[PDB]
Amino acid sequence: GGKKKYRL
Amino acid sequence: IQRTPKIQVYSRHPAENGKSNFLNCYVSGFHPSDIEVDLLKNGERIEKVEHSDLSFSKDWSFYLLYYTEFTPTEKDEYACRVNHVTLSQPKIVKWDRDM
Amino acid sequence: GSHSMRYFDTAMSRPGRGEPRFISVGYVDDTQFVRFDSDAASPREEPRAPWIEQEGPEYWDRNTQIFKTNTQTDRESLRNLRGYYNQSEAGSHTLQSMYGCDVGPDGRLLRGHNQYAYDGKDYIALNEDLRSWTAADTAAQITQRKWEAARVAEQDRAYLEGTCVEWLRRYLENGKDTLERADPPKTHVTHHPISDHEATLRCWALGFYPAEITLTWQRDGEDQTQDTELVETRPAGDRTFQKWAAVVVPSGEEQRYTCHVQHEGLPKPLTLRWEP
Repeated sequence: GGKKKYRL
Repeated sequence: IQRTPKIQVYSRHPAENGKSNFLNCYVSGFHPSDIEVDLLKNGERIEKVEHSDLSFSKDWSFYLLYYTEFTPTEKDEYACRVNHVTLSQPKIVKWDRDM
Repeated sequence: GSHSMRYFDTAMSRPGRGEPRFISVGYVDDTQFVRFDSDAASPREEPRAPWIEQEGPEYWDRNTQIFKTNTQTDRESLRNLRGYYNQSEAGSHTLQSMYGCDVGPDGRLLRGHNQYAYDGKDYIALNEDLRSWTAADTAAQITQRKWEAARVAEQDRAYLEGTCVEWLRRYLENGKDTLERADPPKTHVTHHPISDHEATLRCWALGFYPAEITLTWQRDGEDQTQDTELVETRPAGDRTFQKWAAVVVPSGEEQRYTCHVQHEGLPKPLTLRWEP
């Protein structure tokens, strides 16, 4: 399952 | 940064004139991901050509595999033609059955 | 340890040719199982492995949303990255990421990963402690300050230690016939004369899985690292890989050379030589 990503 | 593609042309299974096989062109070690690859049969590009989904290695350079079914013969010459921003002119690597 | 799950994301801007393209490919070891591409006519998370197909409708929708939202997040990141580098809005750029976990034979977390590269250079990475960061330059330090403040590492950590490990454990059980099967390489040595003085001995490894392998040549029991031409392991297209190591030898001395093959699908390592 994918991961929630955060804005750089 | 810019890294130029390493190019390998080969068959899925050992080459046997008259038997259906798969012609592969594996391009790797390149960056950025923009690349155009053609599989050639006696100079003309082959239309039914597919490829893997873009991915990359641990050092961040990309890799893609282009393939097509083909039945090798003694006369027919095969090759892969690659263009990338790091290349002045398209590079052509000929399929050698012992590589 | 024996297995890993990893997602490889590439986001690339293309000024004047639409929004940045985002593609995310998922893998269990050397087996791709999913793909998401913002350029697909109808972007959705789709199977690329038979064993992921049984997952219900809910699984596909939840992951399709994650990748749709990751597309916007990466697009916003690329915008920010241009500013951090005082870059023109005319150039094209690439944001890449790799995240996943490694589990041992008992399925216990060996280690987590969450790193990024901007235009091919390492940018920022979550350290092995799954608590702190390593920034490559002053631009990455801006990302670090924001992540430290939003407590992002805590979120990645819960994913790497919980969700990631659990899906890997589930995937491994569902695809046990292939994921847990190592296929040994079929090996042989060829010989191609170059001149009256030398010939090439090429040691072949074909049909093996996983990709990890070691092919070496020894002359008289001595490793020939400086003299061996080794090609990069390449996909055959049937899930297996191929590779060869070659050495130029003086004619008449072929029997002084031995090819050594190490692969996890082999009980004991192999030693081959040219058989005229």
